[PDB]
Amino acid sequence: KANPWQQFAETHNKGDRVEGKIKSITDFGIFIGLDGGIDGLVHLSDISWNVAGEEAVREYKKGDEIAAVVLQVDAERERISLGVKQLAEDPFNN
Repeated sequence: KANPWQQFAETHNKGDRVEGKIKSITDFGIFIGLDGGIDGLVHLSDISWNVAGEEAVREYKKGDEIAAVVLQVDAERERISLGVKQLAEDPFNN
């Protein structure tokens, strides 16, 4: 909302576990971060297969969406990488 640079220092973490925020939207830059923890971004979601996640995410809760760990994240490169995929598989997929 204001002073986005204050969060740029919060993404300096590495090796912790965060959760996807619902404050963001699909097909418009998916962002995944914590209230004061790290923050992520994904502009590649601007393509989508057929439907927009704007609705699928509208069903989630406050701060609910996904769950993973943040190991590498750049505010200038906008490159976010999680280890949730290396941690273990799952019975479902987002």
